[PDB]
Amino acid sequence: MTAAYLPSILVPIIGLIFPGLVMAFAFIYIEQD
Amino acid sequence: MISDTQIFIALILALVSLVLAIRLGRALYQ
Amino acid sequence: SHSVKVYDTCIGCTQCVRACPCDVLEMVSWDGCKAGQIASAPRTEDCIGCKRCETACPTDFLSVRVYLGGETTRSMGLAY
Amino acid sequence: TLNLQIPSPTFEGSTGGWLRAAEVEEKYAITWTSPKEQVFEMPTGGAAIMRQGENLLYLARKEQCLALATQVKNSFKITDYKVYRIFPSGEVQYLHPKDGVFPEKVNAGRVGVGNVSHSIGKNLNPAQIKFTSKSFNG
Amino acid sequence: SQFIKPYNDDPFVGNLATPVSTSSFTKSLLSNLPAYRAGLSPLLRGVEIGLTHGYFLVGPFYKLGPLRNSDVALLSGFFSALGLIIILVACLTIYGVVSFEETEAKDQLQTAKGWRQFTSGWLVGSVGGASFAYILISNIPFLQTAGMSML
Amino acid sequence: FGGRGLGVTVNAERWNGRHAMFGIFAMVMTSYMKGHGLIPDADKILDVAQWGSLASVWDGAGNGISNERAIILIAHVHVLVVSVIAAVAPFGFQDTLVKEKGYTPEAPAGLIPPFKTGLTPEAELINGRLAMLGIISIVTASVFTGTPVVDTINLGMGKILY
Ligand code: CLA
Ligand code: CLA
Ligand code: CLA
Ligand code: CLA
Ligand SMILES: CC1=CCCC(C)(C)[C@H]1/C=C/C(C)=C/C=C/C(C)=C/C=C/C=C(C)/C=C/C=C(C)/C=C/C1=C(C)CCCC1(C)C
Ligand SMILES: CC1=CCCC(C)(C)[C@H]1/C=C/C(C)=C/C=C/C(C)=C/C=C/C=C(C)/C=C/C=C(C)/C=C/C1=C(C)CCCC1(C)C
Ligand SMILES: CC1=CCCC(C)(C)[C@H]1/C=C/C(C)=C/C=C/C(C)=C/C=C/C=C(C)/C=C/C=C(C)/C=C/C1=C(C)CCCC1(C)C
Ligand code: SF4
Ligand code: SF4
Repeated sequence: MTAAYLPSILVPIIGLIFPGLVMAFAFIYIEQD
Repeated sequence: MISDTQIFIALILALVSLVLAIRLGRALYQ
Repeated sequence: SHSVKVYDTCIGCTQCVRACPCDVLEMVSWDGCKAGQIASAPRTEDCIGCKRCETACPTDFLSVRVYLGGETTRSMGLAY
Repeated sequence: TLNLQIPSPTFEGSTGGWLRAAEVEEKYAITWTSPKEQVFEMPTGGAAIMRQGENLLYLARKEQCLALATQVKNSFKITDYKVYRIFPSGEVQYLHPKDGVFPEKVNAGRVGVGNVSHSIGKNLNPAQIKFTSKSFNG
Repeated sequence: SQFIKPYNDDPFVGNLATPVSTSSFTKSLLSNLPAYRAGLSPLLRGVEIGLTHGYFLVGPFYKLGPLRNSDVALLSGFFSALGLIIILVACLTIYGVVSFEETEAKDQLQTAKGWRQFTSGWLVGSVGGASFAYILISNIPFLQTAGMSML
Repeated sequence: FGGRGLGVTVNAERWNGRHAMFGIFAMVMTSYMKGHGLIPDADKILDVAQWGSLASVWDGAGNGISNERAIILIAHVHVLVVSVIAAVAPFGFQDTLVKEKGYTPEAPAGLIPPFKTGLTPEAELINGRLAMLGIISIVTASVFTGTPVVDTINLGMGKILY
């Protein structure tokens, strides 16, 4: 696989960092007055 | 086969599409 | 808060007011029926929406009507 | 007015009582007078014994107070009960009976709220009142 | 001789005064916990709570993780505990952001500045306790085998 | 967002400039050590039987992350832990990452801040903008030629590193 480092870089990012920030910012948005 | 530069070009186009999608979402949100 | 309406088919039997657990309805003077009284809803901010008044109403299709709307602490029956 | 110094019925306590929203959002009070000391069922679960004379009780919801009022009305023939709303700021709002006369009895000065001058089958269809702030009643 | 009484001499509040809830031992233990102990800044409450919880967080990750049968089991367990600590710190941060309005008061836990201090203390204590647990298990063979080294 | 110092603010530009100066330093020092062979077992392939399935990269030979890449990533993990602790628990004197809602924004420096030499915020901002522009230029020179970034840095510095 050409650029085989990209799955190992992006899958942890997309699966843990993206949903964590999305849930945190959505929580902040929906709970703020 | 596909090279690293081609994947980088696709990533740049996807980032441009991300900026355009963010702009469309902001326009729809008024 | 829920919206409670009383239509002029009311016969003034006072059953809906007696069935109300939250003291939302009361009987006021009127000339449209033989009983001389009609139901009214001045206190719909305390209405939980239980529709016991609608169950109590004896007129063919109901004279008192509850329309569920925006939910508040009182209307949700929350003791917390 | 609500006399805060009215003694309470003798209760051993329960887990069903009022939560933090009673001291933070709003609380309800019910007073009544009994001719004798007698056991009643609490609307929150459990038995309490009310004293002879005046009784003051605190609840979280208006419906709990009115359920207790209905219970003492149909089981002890007590109709002099009064229900108030109390805020954390200390303002007391009298609730029931609002004009002193029970709502099932007609009293002068009451005005009709929410009365519609036609039958329910004469309400409008939504298509007249779409994109318009006209009510469905007419 | 009744052992169960109404809470705070209020029979109509939703609580009961019990030996489990309101005895002298329970009151002393609760009043001596860092979350309730008087004379503490929120930062030091955070430091003590974080030290305790971050110290005990190392153990399950080291002993039961997917790398537990490898030579880097303790390093992986400490790193996983640190990631859990960072996640919980983010939880504290968003809780403090959404729960409190910006006030001058900063000596109570339920204020914005006080909760930010508590979160900072909890992070620093959690890292310190996790590192201390890592040091102790790294340097004591008794902790590496959880007591089978005596047999 | 914008009321806390995030987005297009002078604080965020200053923070990214600081991180970009550190990035220029880290790339130069990485190039120096990688040319000089100071990475032990730089071509060693990490084994799944020791480090787990996270070491899998799925390339054509070895199917494991190299030890050198792991060392570079762990060196970055150290300063990420430092970053997290400084972001949540800063020093009392230190400049903070996120600012309070009622904060006073630093004035934009325009084309160029006043020429205050030394350990002044103006010099910090000037080299921070310079380092961000240099990172942009190094990335563009690396991807338009096929030269590796360490080799591009060594060529632009005239083979001083190695
Ligand atoms: C909707 C289309 C789609 C889907 C379902 C996937 C699915 C996947 N991609 Mg992929 N990808 C796509 C489009 C897509 N791709 C496009 C267009 C590109 C070119 C830029 C790539 C480039 C790409 C790379 C380089 C890598 C993946 C990888 C992966 C895998 C892990 C997820 C990840 O890290 O994402 C990462 C994906 C991106 C960073 C690109 C964003 C994807 C597109 C542009 C956005 C589409 C969003 C959608 C339309 C709207 C959703 C709204 C809502 C439901 C959230 C997964 C199988 C990884 C892999 O191989 O793991 C095995 C990996 O390394 N993708
Ligand atoms: C697509 C998303 C995704 C990804 C990429 C992973 C990835 C992983 N999981 Mg997993 N998991 C997921 C979804 C995901 N999981 C879900 C949805 C569940 C619920 C069913 C689980 C439940 C689960 C369990 C129960 C376990 C894993 C474990 C693991 C690790 C494999 C073992 C190993 O070698 O790590 C070794 C471990 C490490 C190197 C520690 C990594 C610590 C990270 C890098 C710290 C980062 C913290 C945080 C993200 C920082 C940002 C905060 C921000 C989001 C707010 C690996 C990192 C195992 C593990 O080892 O975890 C301890 C494990 O026990 N996962
Ligand atoms: C509840 C059911 C259950 C249990 C007990 C386990 C147990 C385990 N799983 Mg598993 N798992 C489960 C469900 C469960 N799994 C499910 C539903 C999924 C998704 C399908 C997974 C997916 C999964 C993956 C992918 C992996 C595991 C792994 C593990 C191991 C380590 C997990 C770890 O690091 O924990 C960390 C635990 C803690 C940080 C804390 C534990 C809780 C503490 C002990 C509670 C203490 C309470 C205390 C008594 C209160 C006292 C208060 C006061 C009085 C002082 C362990 C054997 C990993 C492994 O190696 O497999 C064997 C791994 O890689 N699990
Ligand atoms: C162009 C280089 C440069 C300059 C001029 C400054 C200048 C400054 N930084 Mg800074 N900084 C830099 C790079 C630089 N930094 C880098 C690369 C980082 C990331 C590691 C940081 C991280 C950083 C933080 C986290 C903080 C500062 C802060 C400050 C300010 C207070 C002084 C201080 O504590 O120094 C701190 C300096 C460093 C941490 C490293 C810089 C070391 C320099 C480059 C050494 C140069 C000495 C050299 C021989 C020239 C001597 C000149 C002679 C006249 C004395 C000051 C305006 C503080 C601030 O703004 O508070 C309000 C603060 O909290 N800096
Ligand atoms: C669902 C709904 C939500 C709201 C909006 C909506 C429109 C109504 C709709 C959204 C819809 C759809 C349209 C959303 C789908 C959206 C987009 C397409 C998501 C794509 C993301 C691409 C990632 C971030 C980037 C890779 C680029 C990185 C930064 C590059 C590196 C680069 C490479 C290596 C080469 C070197 C240079 C650099 C720059 C370094
Ligand atoms: C057992 C008993 C029987 C049954 C009943 C029971 C009551 C439930 C039970 C009790 C049970 C449970 C509740 C046991 C209670 C348990 C807890 C988990 C004990 C935690 C101890 C933490 C100590 C060691 C460390 C502080 C770290 C030191 C200071 C730091 C050094 C660090 C500092 C920052 C400075 C820098 C250096 C470094 C290394 C980074
Ligand atoms: C943190 C670390 C700890 C301790 C040690 C330490 C050393 C003190 C410190 C490291 C620190 C920091 C201070 C080190 C970081 C330092 C400095 C800021 C490095 C700046 C590099 C900028 C160069 C590459 C580029 C210029 C761009 C060129 C291509 C072009 C411009 C042209 C092109 C065609 C494009 C158009 C514009 C024009 C102008 C026409
Ligand atoms: S729905 Fe229930 S609370 Fe509302 S008016 Fe009818 S009986 Fe009373
Ligand atoms: S129950 Fe029906 S008919 Fe009787 S008073 Fe109420 S609205 Fe009128």
